[PDB]
Amino acid sequence: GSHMTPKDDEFYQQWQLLYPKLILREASSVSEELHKEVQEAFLTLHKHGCLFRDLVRIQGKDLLTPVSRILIGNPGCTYKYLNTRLFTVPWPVKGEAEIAAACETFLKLNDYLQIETIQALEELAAKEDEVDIKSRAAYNVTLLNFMDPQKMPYLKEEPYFGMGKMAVSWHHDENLVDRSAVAVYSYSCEGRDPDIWHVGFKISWDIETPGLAIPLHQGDCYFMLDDLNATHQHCVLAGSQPRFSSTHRVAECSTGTLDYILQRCQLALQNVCDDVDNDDVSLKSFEPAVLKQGEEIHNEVEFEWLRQFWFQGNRYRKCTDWWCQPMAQLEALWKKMEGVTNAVLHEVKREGLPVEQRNEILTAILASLTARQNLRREWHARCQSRIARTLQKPECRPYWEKDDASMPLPFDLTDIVSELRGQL
Ligand SMILES: Cc1n[nH]c(C)c1-c1cc(Cl)c(Nc2ccccc2C(=O)NO)c(Cl)c1
Ligand SMILES: O=C(O)CNC(=O)C(=O)O
Repeated sequence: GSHMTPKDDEFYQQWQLLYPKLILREASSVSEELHKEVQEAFLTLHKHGCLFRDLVRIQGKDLLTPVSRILIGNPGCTYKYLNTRLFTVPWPVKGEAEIAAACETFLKLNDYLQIETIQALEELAAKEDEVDIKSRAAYNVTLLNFMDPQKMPYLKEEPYFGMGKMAVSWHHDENLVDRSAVAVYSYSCEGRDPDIWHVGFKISWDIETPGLAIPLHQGDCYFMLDDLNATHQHCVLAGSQPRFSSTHRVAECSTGTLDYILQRCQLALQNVCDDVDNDDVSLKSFEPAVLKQGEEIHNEVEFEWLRQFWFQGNRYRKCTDWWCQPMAQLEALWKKMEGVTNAVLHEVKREGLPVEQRNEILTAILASLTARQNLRREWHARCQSRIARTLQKPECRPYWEKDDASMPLPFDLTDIVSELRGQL
């Protein structure tokens, strides 16, 4: 197993024949105006401490990420990677001061890279509607990254091609719009040179075709066009210096915007008599499908939104308070839904209800309350791991003790979920 750099004579033809949807636009092709601003914006965001390592999860194991990142993008948009939902620090489009300046820079960078990507995708088609090109370049977020490699005690070796040290292992960028492009601005402060940063590429499934290691110098950009991200894997090979990147994506956010999740809560609350907001929650229907939907939405807001947000110790507050009202509002909507689950439970215990209507209700809601119990343990335990204790550390929220009648239901549902089974 081997790899090719610009030192190898075969590099230039292997690029053209086995990695042609990869494009490089070097520092020289980007205006000096933009370089200074974009690099000052990285240094700005680093100074204020806006970039954090994430307490991610992979195959059961709780792991801290080598690199430090922040997500910037459209207001209300999220990007999920490695079971962790990141929330946009918003950039200004259609309606704390140094930080708003940096976000606007990365919007300016976003606009530039978009025109470069559309252009590059035109040229790819000429070789091989025009709305498809537009939507596959319509970047809604950028994930900024940072790693000082001298503050890692030992870096993993690249295992298939001898590319040396890896900052990020071989992967695909998850959760992107199908065939969408990715644009990356890179900024560093025998085989491949160990002191220089490279992006590595290989074909999926394949360690026989030699991989490419693309040297990245101060302000070089690369572009993964079309189905590249799916057919190929990439890695980041570490240099000796620290290095930033801004990686612009079209995040598949069909169930990942503030608007989308508010609307889902609005949908669950259609089954609640809504004259007044108090603890007397009563429901319009107990038709199985309506109750199932309500309980599924309760989980969605709790686990995809509330617990994902508060697991990040309010690292967002530091740079922006955009998500503060939204998340208070989502919690209150979730709290009402606790009221709903309580009201459904009340109804199944009613002397008066035919067992036949009771059993049809349980089959509607049990998978949802099952899944609420398991994920509550997973999230609670994940907030309590020895690694998490070491610290703005991860808050388990919402959480409440049994001796607390502000909440209609208990956090531990084992009593409750177990009782509903023995019947059915
Ligand atoms: C998936 C996906 N979608 N979008 C993105 C940004 C990713 C993504 C992000 C990261 Cl940060 C990592 N890396 C690691 C993560 C945890 C621990 C170690 C490493 C590492 O690789 N050290 O060896 C990989 Cl592999 C993928
Ligand atoms: O070059 C980069 O830093 C971008 N690549 C990645 O997979 C990443 O976002 O970590």
